[PDB]
Amino acid sequence: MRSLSRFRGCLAGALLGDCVGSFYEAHDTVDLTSVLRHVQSLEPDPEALYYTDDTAMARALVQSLLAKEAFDEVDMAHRFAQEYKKDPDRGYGAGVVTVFKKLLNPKCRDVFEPARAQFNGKGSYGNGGAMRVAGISLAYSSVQDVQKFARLSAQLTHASSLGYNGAILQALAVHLALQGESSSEHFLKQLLGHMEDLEGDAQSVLDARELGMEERPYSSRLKKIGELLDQASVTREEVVSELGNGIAAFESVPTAIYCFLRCMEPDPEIPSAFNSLQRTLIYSISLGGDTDTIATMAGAIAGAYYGMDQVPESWQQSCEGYEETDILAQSLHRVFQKS
Ligand SMILES: [Cl-]
Ligand SMILES: [Cl-]
Ligand SMILES: [Mg+2]
Ligand SMILES: [Mg+2]
Repeated sequence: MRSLSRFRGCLAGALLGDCVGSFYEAHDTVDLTSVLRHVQSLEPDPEALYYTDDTAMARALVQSLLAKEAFDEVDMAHRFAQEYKKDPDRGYGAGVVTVFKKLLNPKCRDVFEPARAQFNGKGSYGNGGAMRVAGISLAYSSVQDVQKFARLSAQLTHASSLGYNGAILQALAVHLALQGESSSEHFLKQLLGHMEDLEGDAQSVLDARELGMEERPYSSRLKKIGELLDQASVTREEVVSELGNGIAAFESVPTAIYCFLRCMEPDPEIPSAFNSLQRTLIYSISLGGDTDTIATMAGAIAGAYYGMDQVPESWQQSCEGYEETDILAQSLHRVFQKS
């Protein structure tokens, strides 16, 4: 497949996981039969699913990139804040709303300060930075620029390293997925090398310690994903206890990556009619918790990896704004990748 199929697939896959996963957000347990019914209802017998904050912020990030043809912290912060002001009921978390209201003050002449000040100066470690980050890996082909701008774009709302590191992980995952076919072992080793480095910085260690976490939450979960991929059967309870299904970035980003790697292979519980990308989204949603956001992040990776040949027209056409999403993906490819 061509890179353009991957760009289009990446943003469609993210759009799908948000649209489809929104119905189940903050549900502790999800019935898999309910999820199969929900997705099957997208291919009925001869209204759109609305997207949430994940997509709204992913759109803004992409649009900022395209408008300035580069990362531009001021532009992007203003587009996040204005998108919120215009449509605040898309399902934003309460934490990030506080940052938007501050970014909205005309005295605000440092757009990183609201995020940096949050939680008594420790910053948010939620996955709102990672939920939106995929486009950075479509704008920036080098791994050094992916980590740099994933970090920066995250820090506009999520200043804890526990937050921005999740964003970097997610973007790296997307980056690597664009290189296409990989063993799950090679994909992880690559991610691991970057995170073990990043989690050694002082701020990373200090932020973990402060949370009492015996540290390297990302590296230790990447190591666990490999362990889980080698096990005959792994239950949802096991995934949830080991990796997580929560709003904290370290409880969702590794989990997203697991859903992507695990769903390369057939699942007896998911009908054989569904392809790898569809299985990925079904399975991620089926874990419960932060279903929209885990599924949007698994969807970005899967979409980049498998490309449009696995994005079902029936499902894509069910999502709000799919044609606009597709135009922005084409535009990213034209502007950043072509030359
Ligand atoms: Cl294409
Ligand atoms: Cl540091
Ligand atoms: Mg959402
Ligand atoms: Mg969510």
